[PDB]
Amino acid sequence: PLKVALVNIPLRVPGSDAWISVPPQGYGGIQWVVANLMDGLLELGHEVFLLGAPGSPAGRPGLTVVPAGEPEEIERWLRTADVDVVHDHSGGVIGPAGLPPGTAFISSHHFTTRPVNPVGCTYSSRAQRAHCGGGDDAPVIPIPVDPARYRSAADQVAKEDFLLFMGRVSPHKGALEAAAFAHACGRRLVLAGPAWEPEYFDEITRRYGSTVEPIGEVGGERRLDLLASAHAVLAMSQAVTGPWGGIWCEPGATVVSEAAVSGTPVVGTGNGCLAEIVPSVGEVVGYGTDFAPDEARRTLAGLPASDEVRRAAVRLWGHVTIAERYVEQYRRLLAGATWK
Repeated sequence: PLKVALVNIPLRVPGSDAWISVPPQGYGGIQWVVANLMDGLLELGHEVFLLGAPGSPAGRPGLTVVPAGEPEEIERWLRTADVDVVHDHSGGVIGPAGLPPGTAFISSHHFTTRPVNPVGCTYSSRAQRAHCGGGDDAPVIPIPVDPARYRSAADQVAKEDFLLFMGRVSPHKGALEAAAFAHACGRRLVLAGPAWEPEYFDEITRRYGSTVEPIGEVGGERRLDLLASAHAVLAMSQAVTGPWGGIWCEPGATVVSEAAVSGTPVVGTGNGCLAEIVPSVGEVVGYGTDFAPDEARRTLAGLPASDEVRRAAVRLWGHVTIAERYVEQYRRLLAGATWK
């Protein structure tokens, strides 16, 4: 049994001194990844020390929530920790230097940008690994999902007619293009996530007002019901640039595994990881806003049903399967092997 220090990305609740928890109260993809990962590791019998998320729920046996929020506190703690593995999800807020002898260092890269710590880095997709300059011996391990955290077939959530966009309402996430696709289909689009870019938000409401229903940041129980009740989820990441530098390349798209394990198929673009995961649970479409209604409406009406997408999601992305893939890499590192 391994002692695993899982380092969440340390971020404050917007406008607040509190740290975002794992799983998060509101918006936060990485924090969901760590929650689902953590459940896998604990189910496998490993001990988990969660860092960078103080105040997170702490009940699970095998789980210790470490009272270290900021980077310096996390580094201080790691220097004296008796753990076998430090598994970084922060994008390199911490690094291997200073860890006690014998401690393995591993990362899950969640960014379009090239990693701070390439050595011992894993990628959620081949497209990301390539884009980030990761070598062929770097593991590709997609985003996990724990079905227990999502609505099940037995919950019998009634299907609604609305399409669903769930993430930050930002151009590279393709909120506008999702409005266009919903419009093409004659459907409503719930825009569930933070819409902090006012000119962008305003353009969507101008062009597709009668289509879109913007509800703002969601979380908790409503988030889960939306995921389950939606007719389909639209993951429409666009190949555009921005303040990250270079072309946007969706690293792992947690919403894909989330929708499907909640029994909801996905329409997406082929951006980044989407080319790899969307076809398993729905259909890839083109970039831009120019969707022929006949095609769109057929794309939508031909998507897989709940049982199929849930099945696929558990087989490919199930928390225990993905956690055991990580443990295999932890042991690789512990035996003295390395990669970049």
